[PDB]
Amino acid sequence: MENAHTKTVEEVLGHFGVNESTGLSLEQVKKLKERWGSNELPAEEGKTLLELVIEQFEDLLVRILLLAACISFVLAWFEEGEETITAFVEPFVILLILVANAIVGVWQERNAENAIEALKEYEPEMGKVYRQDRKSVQRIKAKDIVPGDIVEIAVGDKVPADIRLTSIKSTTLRVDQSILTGESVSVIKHTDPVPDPRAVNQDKKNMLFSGTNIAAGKAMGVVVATGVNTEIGKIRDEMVATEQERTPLQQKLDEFGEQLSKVISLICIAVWIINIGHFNDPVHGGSWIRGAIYYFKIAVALAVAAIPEGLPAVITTCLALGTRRMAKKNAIVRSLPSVETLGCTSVICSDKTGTLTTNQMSVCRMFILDRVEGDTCSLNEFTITGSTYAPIGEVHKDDKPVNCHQYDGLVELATICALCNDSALDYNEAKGVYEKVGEATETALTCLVEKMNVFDTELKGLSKIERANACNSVIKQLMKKEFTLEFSRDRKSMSVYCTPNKPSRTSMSKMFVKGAPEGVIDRCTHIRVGSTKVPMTSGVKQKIMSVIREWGSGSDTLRCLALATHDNPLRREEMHLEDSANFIKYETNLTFVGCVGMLDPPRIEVASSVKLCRQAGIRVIMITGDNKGTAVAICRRIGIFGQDEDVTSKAFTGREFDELNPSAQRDACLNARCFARVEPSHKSKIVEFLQSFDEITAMTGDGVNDAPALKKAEIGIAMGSGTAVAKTASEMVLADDNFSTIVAAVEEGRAIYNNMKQFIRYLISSNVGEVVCIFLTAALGFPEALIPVQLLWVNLVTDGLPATALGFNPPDLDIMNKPPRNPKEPLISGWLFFRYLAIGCYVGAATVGAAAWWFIAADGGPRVSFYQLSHFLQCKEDNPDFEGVDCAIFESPYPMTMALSVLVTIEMCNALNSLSENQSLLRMPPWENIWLVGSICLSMSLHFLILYVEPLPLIFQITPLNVTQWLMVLKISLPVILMDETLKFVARNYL
Ligand SMILES: Nc1ncnc2c1ncn2[C@@H]1O[C@H](COP(=O)(O)OP(=O)(O)OP(=O)(O)O)[C@@H](O)[C@H]1O
Ligand SMILES: [K+]
Repeated sequence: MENAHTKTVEEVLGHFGVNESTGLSLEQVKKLKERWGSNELPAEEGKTLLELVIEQFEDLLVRILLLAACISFVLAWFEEGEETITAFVEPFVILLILVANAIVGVWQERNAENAIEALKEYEPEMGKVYRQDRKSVQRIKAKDIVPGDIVEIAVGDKVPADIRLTSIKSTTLRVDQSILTGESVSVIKHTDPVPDPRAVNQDKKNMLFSGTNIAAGKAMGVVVATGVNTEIGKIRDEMVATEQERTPLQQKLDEFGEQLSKVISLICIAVWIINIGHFNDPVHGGSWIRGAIYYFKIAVALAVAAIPEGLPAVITTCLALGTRRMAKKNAIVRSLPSVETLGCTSVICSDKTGTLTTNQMSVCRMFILDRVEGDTCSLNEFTITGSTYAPIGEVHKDDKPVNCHQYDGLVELATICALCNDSALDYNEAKGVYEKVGEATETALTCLVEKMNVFDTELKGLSKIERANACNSVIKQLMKKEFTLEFSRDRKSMSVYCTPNKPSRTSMSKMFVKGAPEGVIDRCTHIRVGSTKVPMTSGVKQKIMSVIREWGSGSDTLRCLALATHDNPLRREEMHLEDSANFIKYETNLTFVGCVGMLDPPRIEVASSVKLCRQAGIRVIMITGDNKGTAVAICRRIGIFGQDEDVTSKAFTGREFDELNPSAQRDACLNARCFARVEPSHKSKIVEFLQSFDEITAMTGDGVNDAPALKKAEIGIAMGSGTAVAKTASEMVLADDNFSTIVAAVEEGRAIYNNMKQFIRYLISSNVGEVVCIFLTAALGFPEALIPVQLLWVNLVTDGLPATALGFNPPDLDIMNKPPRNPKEPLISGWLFFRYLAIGCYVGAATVGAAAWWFIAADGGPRVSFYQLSHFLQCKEDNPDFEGVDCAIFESPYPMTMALSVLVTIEMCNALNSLSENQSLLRMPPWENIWLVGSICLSMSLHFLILYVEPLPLIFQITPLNVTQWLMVLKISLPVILMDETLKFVARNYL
């Protein structure tokens, strides 16, 4: 469509031929599925191989390998000599690094682009559509939405597509369009046409723009634009290009890469310097003037020896596969940096309802007025059985069954519960259970109405489906809900305006109210006794609150609601419904009717999870909107407070906290474990205090008003069943809403980072050894032990596999017995630095000695001397000192094979060392991580197949050595296990 905002609801519906009540059909969606494509934005993969090679700016070093060979081909034509077979073999070494560097960039990075998407794949963008599959609403993927679909939306929902509104269910619908327009205030919507065709998005008030979200209200509409056709889509410019802050770990790694890259010069400076064009030198020396390649090949070998080329691939694979493991544990990670932060968590601020509790609610208690004896009063108290959402149970008074219809107060009680309610029961025929639609708290009220049956409706002979709403339906037939004043967290109550269907001759409209007992009862000027109405006296008000306090603070820890009605409400025309802040003014002069209290038991594993946090040095703070008596009692039942613990300074209502002096407010955020009857402003305020203590805080939230605190906290954690707005503002989502999942995610974050410390200290260690190996060769003068072609293959394959498997090491048994990790924790400590040198110098010497062992001493090697080797460059037929000796053997695949096979076996040994940080292998056998053992074999087999498959050993300049020569490799390799084990023992039983 063109002008959808200008067209009428009937006109836009017509343009797609769709019914508002049944939506599109099965084939009609198929028809539009081919025309419009999905609702997805075509992020360009580009599959750009040709231009990825053009980008590839990562390795500066090996790019400098490109420059000396490329322009120098001027020499290839003018080359002085007849050499043919030995001519073009060497240039393959220089060029192959270039071709392979394309693979280093491409294969590793595209897998990272897939990682970011893999996080979204576990919880796909949803949207509520109406189609001919079901008469009720249907929840499908947002991408499966096509223009013409009927979409339903409510507070917290992300608008899945550009939508022309059709009907608004609440009194008002407000949308936060801040992502699309610059408007920071929610905009009010309607269903009328906007006749101006050139109107701006700010003025197209009958439209819902994709990417925006609903601040308040509920409504329906028809989709107009999807994909690129979306108002936001066409633009796709306001975006930055993946603008993110380096993690404290990647920074340390980037920093360690930038400091040492300058240290490359320290060794490189020492080499080039030499020429030092001799300012007093003879005229004729037989100088070898073609020597402008010696310092060049070494600098390239240094770079390949100093850079952990395999590190980013191992990191990306570790996080991604770790995240999936977390997602399996119902912790869905939206941001990869959060996994590092997660391990540092020092405070968890957890919501109570549904997170610490099970959110399976049932009303087991209720009361109404009985008699008013002057200033005192008696109550009719009742119990109610059945704890599920099944509409089956009995109502008792003094354990005797009762007819609820007899009590006029119970008839009103049930009426308020039926009417001031947005929820329903639904019988799941497949699972054979009753399920809730909407809030648990409200559905409990729904389920209560069925059990009360206050009009004595015949229920025998109704299906399971009919029994779900039957008594609720009866009350709705008598009393019509015209509009509702929605629940708000500031007044903590809700009201609905209702009128009888039968013309009454008298006003007879009412407002039925339910809410937190403290506030609602404060706004009651009268009490209902049966059908009579008498003024509320403080003696009566004290009685009501005492019982309510007793229900909430008992062992059942009842979530309580007070119920009341306004007998003389204002007319709809006299109320301003655009703002919830006005609603408390309209809910006053109320008549108190009764209270209910409902089970919401603690989760079973939460107590242990709270103990685990204590062991791990993680403070736990309960945060709730519920009553302080209820909150504290749960805190005792799950162990946040002791059974007998004095909580007078450890627990606060939002108001109490607000009334504290700043000094006392600071103490509260230091010592308090329970904040009750809070408003969304308190979470942010709490986070601000926690940050001033340098705490790293995990905060939970589900609602639109939780977004600021979720963003402000170091780890925002959104409920899986909560709003989309909250999820977008958070670093993690609890798929099951469970507090325990927070703790399990923290444990995983602690474990994943520990494994990363290993394969970082492991891959860097191999580089540290490779550097002193090249240094040993330059300083001791010896021939080339290892070539950059071997280092690259080792750092990508030989070291590549065990590093990844290192990411899968089992966590320490005490991993949750240690305090939170400081985010400023050094990646390598003083003693750990000694571990670098002790290992680095080992494999450095172990590879040079191995290459010089086959040379100087062996049965089957030529047996030169030290001076013959140190000066190998002087091996010429004219040098008096090189006399009766051959120069051909100085370049041989055998000594390099000894050095490489030693380097390989060393790393396979060092990998097993890296199974744990300080734990000896005797108690941490290599099979503790099976993937690690299988990693050694797959790489070693990759090292055998690099010899006995003819094309491989030729380009690698290696030859398979003898069985006798292979044993010498083990003689110098295995002892690295002994040295490292000694270095483990020393810290353990000494440091
Ligand atoms: N649908 C509702 N209608 C009326 N009153 C409600 C409704 N839902 C909750 N309330 C009440 O007012 C209080 C405010 O609820 P709020 O959402 O802020 O916290 P909570 O519902 O107790 O959950 P949490 O433990 O996550 O804070 C509740 O404790 C309850 O007494
Ligand atoms: K945050």
